[PDB]
Amino acid sequence: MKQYLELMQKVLDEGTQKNDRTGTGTLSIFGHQMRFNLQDGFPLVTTKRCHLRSIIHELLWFLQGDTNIAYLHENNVTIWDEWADENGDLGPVYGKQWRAWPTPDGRHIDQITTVLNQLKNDPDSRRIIVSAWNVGELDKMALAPCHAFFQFYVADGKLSCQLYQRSCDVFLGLPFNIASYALLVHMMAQQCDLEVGDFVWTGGDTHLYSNHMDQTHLQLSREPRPLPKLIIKRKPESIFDYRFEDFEIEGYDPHPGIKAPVAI
Amino acid sequence: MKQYLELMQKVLDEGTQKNDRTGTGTLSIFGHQMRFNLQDGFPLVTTKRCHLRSIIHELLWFLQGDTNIAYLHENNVTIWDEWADENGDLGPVYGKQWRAWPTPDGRHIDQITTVLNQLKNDPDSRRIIVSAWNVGELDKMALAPCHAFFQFYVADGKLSCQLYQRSCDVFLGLPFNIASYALLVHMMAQQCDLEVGDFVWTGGDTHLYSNHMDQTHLQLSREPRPLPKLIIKRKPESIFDYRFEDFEIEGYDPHPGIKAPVAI
Ligand SMILES: C[C@H]1O[C@@H](n2ccc(=O)[nH]c2=O)C[C@@H]1O
Ligand SMILES: C[C@H]1O[C@@H](n2ccc(=O)[nH]c2=O)C[C@@H]1O
Repeated sequence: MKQYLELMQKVLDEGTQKNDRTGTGTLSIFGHQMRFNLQDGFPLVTTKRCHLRSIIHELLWFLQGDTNIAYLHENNVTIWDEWADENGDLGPVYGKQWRAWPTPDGRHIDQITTVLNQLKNDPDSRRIIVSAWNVGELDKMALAPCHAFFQFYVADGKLSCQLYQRSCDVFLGLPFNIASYALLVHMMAQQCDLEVGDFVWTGGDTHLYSNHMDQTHLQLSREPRPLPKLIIKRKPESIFDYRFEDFEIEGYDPHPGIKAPVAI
Repeated sequence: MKQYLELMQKVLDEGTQKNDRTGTGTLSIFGHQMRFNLQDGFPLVTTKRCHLRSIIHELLWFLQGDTNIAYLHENNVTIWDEWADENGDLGPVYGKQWRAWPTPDGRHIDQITTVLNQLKNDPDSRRIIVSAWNVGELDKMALAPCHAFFQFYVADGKLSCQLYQRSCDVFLGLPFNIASYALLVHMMAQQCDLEVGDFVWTGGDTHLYSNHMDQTHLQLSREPRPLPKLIIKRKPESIFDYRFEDFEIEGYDPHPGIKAPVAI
């Protein structure tokens, strides 16, 4: 995508040499924002082939409030293996905070039903936010939330959403984070009978690992391809009743996939 | 300021007509980001005179973890009167979340000392965040946090900071929110022996009230003036030991102040 290749370029020209946790060097910038009008097509990077089936399964797993790897394993989605313990537990990460934020007085707040309530009954609200940055539970999580906070917005029958991402690997992680959230805006919108608007991505420490330079130069050689179209084949009775098979991506013709190795 | 007058202009040309809580119309945009290099001068709007003494007193009140209006009243700072109850309580708003975030298991987390710890002992961290969006305490607060979340960043001896603001009145509220946070970056930096970097402002629903149009047209007539210089006269033994008198703004020559009325 134009906006993503423009960000790759900006990290190469402007990033400072910053290191990662006792490891790999990165070229890093702080504070970046991009906008994707979801009416123009689904924001899946076409300059390298991306596989959406793990993205869909991870999103539907978050909406169930699930913190264990079992569901993902039943579908042979293995993206969280690296963080899970011996029982498949990841601690109170995303799904638990989205669906059951624990209060000091023993309540569990379902921020996803709150947000639907607000989009339907109070759409002009400037408080339509779900947060996964629960400070009192960060020590028990396998990793602190990268996509920590997001806000919905409704104007002229269109639902927009801004994601704050505290940390971002532009090569490996970001194409996956944009598709996952753009998919959530389409599901939210379908349920509130609203059209899709913008997905605004805001990042904090936005970086490229040093051992992904050959791959970032190769991808910047490629011309972007027309963006695909997401079709949802069914309208579920609620946001918690979607299935893997309900989604189809139409017209996706990417360039070949590029591998990116990681240090250990 | 150039970046602020450019945002005022963008809300007038691009904002949609959106209403406020059972009230006033607004022209509104969603998702905006501005950058202020704090080495170029202190980001206090010069196209209208702004009074910094309430800003300083409110910031030092937040750092004490104070949720009652008494301190502000002792200094005849009256900006929070509208929200306080009969005893001067505002509920668990900002200061309480910054200094004593309550956990489910009875702890109180001091996010401001955590952040100093990280800037000194682990400055390359991508997790140096303080959050005031405590979902389980939002019902007891006088108002939900507008400046909800912020992240620090260190690269090349320079401390930067990004603020996420869910809601923003561009005329009345934003010049005050930029100065308050730019002042916190200078205090943090002094305490960690780092230089100042950038203040990146990110907003969510960024708006102009309809009954501030004459005033926004008047301010856009004015040419910006050279930015002032903040001098801190003393280095306190910690971030909690600053006093009103430690700060001076040097070289501030604004245009006259403009009044902005509010509906009730
Ligand atoms: C932890 C490293 O992986 C990155 N990362 C992790 C999770 C995610 O959703 N997106 C992302 O980009 C952040 C940092 O570069
Ligand atoms: C509640 C109204 O006042 C605005 N507001 C409030 C507090 C603050 O720090 N900044 C700000 O701009 C948000 C919205 O426009």
